[PDB]
Amino acid sequence: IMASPLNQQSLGLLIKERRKSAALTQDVAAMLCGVTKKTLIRVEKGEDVYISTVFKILDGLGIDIVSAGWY
Amino acid sequence: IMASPLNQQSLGLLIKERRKSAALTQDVAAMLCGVTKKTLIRVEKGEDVYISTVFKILDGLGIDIVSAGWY
Amino acid sequence: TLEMHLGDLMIGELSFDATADTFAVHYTKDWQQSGFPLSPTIPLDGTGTSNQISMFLVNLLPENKGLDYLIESLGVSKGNTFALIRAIGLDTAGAIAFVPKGALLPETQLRPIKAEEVIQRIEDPTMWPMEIWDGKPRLSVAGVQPKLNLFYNGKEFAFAEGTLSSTHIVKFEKYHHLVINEFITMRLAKVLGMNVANVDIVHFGRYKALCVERFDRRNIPGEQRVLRRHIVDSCQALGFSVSKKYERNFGTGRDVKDIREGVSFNRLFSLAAKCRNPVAAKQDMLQWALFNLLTGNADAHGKNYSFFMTPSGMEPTPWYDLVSVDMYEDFEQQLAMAIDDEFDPNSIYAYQLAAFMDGLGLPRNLLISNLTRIARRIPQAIAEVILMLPPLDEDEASFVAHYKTQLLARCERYLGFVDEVRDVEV
Amino acid sequence: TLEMHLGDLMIGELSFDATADTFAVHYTKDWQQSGFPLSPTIPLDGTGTSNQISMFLVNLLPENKGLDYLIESLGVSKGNTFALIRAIGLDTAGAIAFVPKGALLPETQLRPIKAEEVIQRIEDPTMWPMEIWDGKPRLSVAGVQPKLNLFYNGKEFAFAEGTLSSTHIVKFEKYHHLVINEFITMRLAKVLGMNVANVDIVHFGRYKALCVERFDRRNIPGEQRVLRRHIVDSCQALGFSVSKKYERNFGTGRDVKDIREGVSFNRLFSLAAKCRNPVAAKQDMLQWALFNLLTGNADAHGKNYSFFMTPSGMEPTPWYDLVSVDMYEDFEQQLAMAIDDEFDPNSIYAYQLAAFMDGLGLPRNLLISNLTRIARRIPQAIAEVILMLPPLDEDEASFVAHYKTQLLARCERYLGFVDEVRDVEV
DNA sequence: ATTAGGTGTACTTATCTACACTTT
DNA sequence: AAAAGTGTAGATAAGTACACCTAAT
Repeated sequence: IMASPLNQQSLGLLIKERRKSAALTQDVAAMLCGVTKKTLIRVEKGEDVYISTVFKILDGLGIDIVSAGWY
Repeated sequence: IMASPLNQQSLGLLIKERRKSAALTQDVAAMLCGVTKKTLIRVEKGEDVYISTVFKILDGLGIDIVSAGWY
Repeated sequence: TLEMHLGDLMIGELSFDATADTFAVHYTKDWQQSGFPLSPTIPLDGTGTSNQISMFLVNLLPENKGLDYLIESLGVSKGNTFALIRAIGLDTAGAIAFVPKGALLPETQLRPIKAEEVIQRIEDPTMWPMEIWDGKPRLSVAGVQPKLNLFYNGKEFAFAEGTLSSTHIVKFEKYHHLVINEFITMRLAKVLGMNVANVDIVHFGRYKALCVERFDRRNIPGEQRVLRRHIVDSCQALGFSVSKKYERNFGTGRDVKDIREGVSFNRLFSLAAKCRNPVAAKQDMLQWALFNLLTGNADAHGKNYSFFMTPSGMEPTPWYDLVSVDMYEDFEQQLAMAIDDEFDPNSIYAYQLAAFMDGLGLPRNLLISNLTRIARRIPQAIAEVILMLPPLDEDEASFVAHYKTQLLARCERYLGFVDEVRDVEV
Repeated sequence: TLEMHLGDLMIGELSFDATADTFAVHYTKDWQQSGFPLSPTIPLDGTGTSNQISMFLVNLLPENKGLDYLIESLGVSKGNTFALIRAIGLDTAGAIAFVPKGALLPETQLRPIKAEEVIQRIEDPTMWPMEIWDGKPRLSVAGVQPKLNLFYNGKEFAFAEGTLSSTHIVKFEKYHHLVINEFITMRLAKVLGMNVANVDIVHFGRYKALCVERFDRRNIPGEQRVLRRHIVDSCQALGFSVSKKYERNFGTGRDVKDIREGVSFNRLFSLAAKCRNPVAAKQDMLQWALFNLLTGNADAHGKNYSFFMTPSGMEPTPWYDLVSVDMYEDFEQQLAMAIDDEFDPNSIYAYQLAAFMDGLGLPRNLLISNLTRIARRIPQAIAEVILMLPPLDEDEASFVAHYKTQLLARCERYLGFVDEVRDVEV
């Protein structure tokens, strides 16, 4: 598993794992997140999607993402 | 100041601030990131965009985003 | 002033103002940083209003004549919340113990119970009912269900004393075939794959009782301890008085029928935001609603749904107190929580469900899917549940037959109009 | 074995194997966690190869006969890297000091310098003839532009000793009108809004010299100290030997003309990935290339471009050593880094730039923008720079006139064909 | 016989390359 | 004599939903 900086794919993977962690059907989770399951499949596989979708699913599943001299 | 939880807008703002932090014009940064400045404007304003775009600009400007019982 | 102890750890202080008659709650900085609040309405920063604290504490108390038992042991007034909570403080709903400063009974013992001692209470000495009669009129929830919270090691039952606490809840039946009802319903829930508390029928003398495993409590074999996990009901989550447990809090009178200030399905689903995983929560809640609809539970209300409290957020608890009310006609058959402003189960059609889902801002096909899944699986499921039963008499058998018939009837009835739902215009 | 000191802190150890003739670098865990490596080719885990360490250390040394001067004071062989770094360890390029264990001499004081001491060095040796080496040189490694890195408080110059280090670089001119060239070029850079080191002309006796402010060194007024910030050139960044500073590392011979193992623009831009902000870096590099093209700097090479090293990533340094070679026809006029396999500045046209940007995978319009912006800004800029000059004689005036003319000529020449770039077919 | 998937229209939308606009 | 940040327009390309059907276990 990656604590590393996220990319388009690892985000989809994260979503997928968080979904499977809740033992949720794709259709059910997608419907509840307000998207078709096909879109959720696209998101999980890291395929290109609207940022809005990603944030819908992310906010849906309660996933929080955050932004990470002289000598 | 930096707000920890990210949304569609604060991401665009973050990008805009990191861009202006480097003192880069929109056209130049957009061009170097491989997008039209109009798209970069869309992104900065938090308007809906392809995730790929967001990641192009994010990866371009060196912005890293990461996933955050009993008794 | 009382100290708040969670397990062996003190998470803060509950202070009571005698003169002002006001409550205050303040937390340790350690807990402020690493911990979680009693409820959403009593934050760690100590901004909790006296009202919310009071209502929260009241929600922990018994809602039945059993309360009047607490008045029998206690020497205080009905209007006194503090003394009552102080009395039952050591063991209550949730993992929180309210301890006077510098007072601990760590070294205490166990008090084993022989069946005669249990049977002794069924005679209703030193115990409800007295006063065995419901209702004024049409019940419910009181006082016909006598219960005892006890420690159960898998063999012998015992009373919890001191730091120890009851790991199980034993529910004794007076009214006809209630244990069998709740047993079949709960097992039916579990068989369907739902998240539900574990139940087993236990025998005391000639009397049958329902032993329920507390999910907020875990016993450790090999040593003496009882592990608690903090939880809150939906009333405590929404910051509602115990009276608001029902969507209509002023009673079933047709004059006040239009006034609903209490817990509704919208108010319930609104709590999904505070959950660690809102989608899963809404799924659980929806399946809870549909399940209660199919099993004909009209008593499903605010305090029958609770959440685990954690630093990361709330989590829904396993279902509990699942009973088919449709079986008993001496009770109130209108739903505690209406479906799109409809409290009559018999008046539920494609429209009510369609508008119900539309009212939640959720797709209807979610309900169609969730409903069709269960109702179709119940016929084979209910069969497996009946075989889990102990020996019965003819009345009980007839009751179970009636139960099966009614359940199947409801299943068919709902399964009848599900297709219409998609095309409904609200 | 030498200890690595950054400021007042020891960041690790550089170990040298005499028998194996191999170098090793190992770091303190504190520095491993919170710090940054000497370069990308010498990681904190201590996996840095002897080769990369060697090349890195060699890259710190003088590339001219000055090397033989350090050999004159040290008295060791050319093939000895350790002794040289051991000798100059206290002051070198970057913030790193190499200190033998438990040994510090200085009890640091100041050694003020009077002009006579400088003229004595401007006078014969004090060896800096340096011609004719060997060999009839051409490219700006030729001959001598004698310089000394010294401490400058804004008033008096002094030699840096011990922990103290030179905050400025004083460059004396022998070859005709070099100080004015570098001054005008650097000031022209600064005027255009580019990131460039600050330069001021200083006078010693009748001799003129160029005082350059080190960006890797910062002096604190009100106290005696010199703060260092670590940096690395592109050779040290790409892990290339000093010989690879020029894209053609085997010389300008028409036999080796096709062989380029050295630093090119692609290899340079490849480093943008390691920067904290790749876009800004690529921007800086692009403007660097275009600026050098417009100002006619053919000596811009690997060691003339450097990066600040930080734990978060590399950052580009201000430009330095900017000079117009087109003025001097006794030197090598072919670019150190070619534009799309074209080393002749006079052969650069829309095609070369188009393919150059295409080779970087960047839009042409970017180059059109960056080029068009500067080329029009130079005419008004160069005027402002001339006013920054001290009093001149007729020779210098003629030189500046020639410089201005050549500059404007280049600007127009490039501005001529810039538009064609978009429509080019590579 | 259920979940994770690929189809299919019809629909809505982002992206791109220029030009031209409102304010420094 | 702009510069940087905006929008506009046709044209290309691509996401979304909605429901039907597939392949396995």
